[PDB]
Amino acid sequence: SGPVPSRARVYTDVNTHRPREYWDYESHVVEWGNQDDYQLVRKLGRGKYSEVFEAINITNNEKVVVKILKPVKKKKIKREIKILENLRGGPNIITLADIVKDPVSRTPALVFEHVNNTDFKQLYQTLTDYDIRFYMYEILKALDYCHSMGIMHRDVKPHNVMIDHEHRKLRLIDWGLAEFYHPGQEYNVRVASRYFKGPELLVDYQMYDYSLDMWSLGCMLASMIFRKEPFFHGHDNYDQLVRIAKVLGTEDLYDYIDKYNIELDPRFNDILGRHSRKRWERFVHSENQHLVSPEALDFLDKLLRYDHQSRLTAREAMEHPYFYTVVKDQARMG
Ligand SMILES: Nc1ncnc2c1ncn2[C@@H]1O[C@H](COP(=O)(O)OP(=O)(O)NP(=O)(O)O)[C@@H](O)[C@H]1O
Ligand SMILES: [Mg+2]
Ligand SMILES: [Mg+2]
Repeated sequence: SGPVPSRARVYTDVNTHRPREYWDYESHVVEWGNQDDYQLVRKLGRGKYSEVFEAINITNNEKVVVKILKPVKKKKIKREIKILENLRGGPNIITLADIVKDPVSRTPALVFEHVNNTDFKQLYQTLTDYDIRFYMYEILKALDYCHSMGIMHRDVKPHNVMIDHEHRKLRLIDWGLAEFYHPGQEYNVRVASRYFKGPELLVDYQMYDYSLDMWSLGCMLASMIFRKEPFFHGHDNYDQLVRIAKVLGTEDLYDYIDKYNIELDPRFNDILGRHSRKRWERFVHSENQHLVSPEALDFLDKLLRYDHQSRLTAREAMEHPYFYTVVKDQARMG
């Protein structure tokens, strides 16, 4: 028994049909900006390989964000930078504004546009139905774009989407788990926040593709419209799968594993239990129903599918009726 291989059903050969230089972020030598253009104002936080600061560009007094990076692999730094430069100018993609190295210690930093994003509280109490379609659409543009440019984000979640609500401004950020898609390649399933990990990662199927981001996006949509964050709340990776099977049900779980000849850690077998597929309706209540509509559920239903080959692509999703009034507004004359 070997597992059945898989390929992206869209954008499969984007990197195949581009010069090596496009995807070979190791060959890339780096051209460095000037670290003395930037003053740190305040630490915004520490992640696994970095700390992020709010800063000011001193030559022009603009706020920027500076992500200072570990002695990490030089590979990780170069990957993020290459992906960042390849995608710059793309819609709702965060602009890498500059790259700087401390010339003595040689420790790298990335300098990003600043986004004055609304507190992930306060949005919660004010987003309307129209707001969600709109922002879901803007996310889809970024995700179609990067997918078309051969890149999986691999860390789609609400904290990696910056929204400046007073400006109706959205940016997809943290490109540090992001990677080039090459068909047939096996990837690390250690990616994405737990709550946004697709089933393919939870069953340790390594040949996955852009569809992963559409799962994570689905989880986001669910949490926005049901106002439950996160929507699937497992307490570890094992328990994450179970949270999924509890809603989508075990029958399609096992048909999925069956189809790819996947075979599970036997422990999973005892804790998975047996679960009916639930109706989306079950999660709709008085407090969330103004954000719910049948097109919203039909839309969500087509994101949250066990089978990665079955999920809506980014561009199909932008085609869905759910976005009718959004696209209608965005025939923009300018
Ligand atoms: N462009 C930006 N504008 C404003 N705030 C930002 C920006 N980028 C990051 N932040 C803040 O800093 C946090 C972390 O940014 P991120 O790029 O995800 O760091 P990371 O450590 O690489 N990711 P993770 O590994 O998930 O912790 C965000 O949740 C924001 O509060
Ligand atoms: Mg992040
Ligand atoms: Mg990260």
